[PDB]
Amino acid sequence: SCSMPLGMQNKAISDSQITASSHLSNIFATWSPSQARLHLQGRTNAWRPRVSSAEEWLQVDLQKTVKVTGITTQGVKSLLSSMYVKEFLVSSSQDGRRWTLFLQDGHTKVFQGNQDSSTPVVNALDPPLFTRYLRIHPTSWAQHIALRLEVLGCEAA
Repeated sequence: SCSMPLGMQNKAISDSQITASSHLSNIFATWSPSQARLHLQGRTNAWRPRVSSAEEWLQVDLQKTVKVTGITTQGVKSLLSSMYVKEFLVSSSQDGRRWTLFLQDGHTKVFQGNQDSSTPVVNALDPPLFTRYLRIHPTSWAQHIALRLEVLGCEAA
């Protein structure tokens, strides 16, 4: 049903394929883009931008055209409790330079994301994307932006 994980949880998507607008890093911690993997545990187990604004994004380069049918999101809990993205936008690209915002009924689609730190939330993409690159744009969050992600889809051919 073209809904299988594309490699965030299982590392078929390598660390170098995951980038972001910024990430939170200092002399203690590193919430790197490549930590944005569904169900990841261990230290600093999510992507966090350096500051939480509505201009941040997490990018995945799938390295080939894929039929992308869904996106799964999760937050994270740290010492300062629960952080999660409540709402987000999606954009996509074939070349990584020109980006197309995902729409519903001709208007920007706001996806409803998480309401806690650990439960995964699956969002279908209808119409599906035939694309190489994806960006997640947080627009509402609890405490701070933090994300663990899976991308769902299949090889079109």
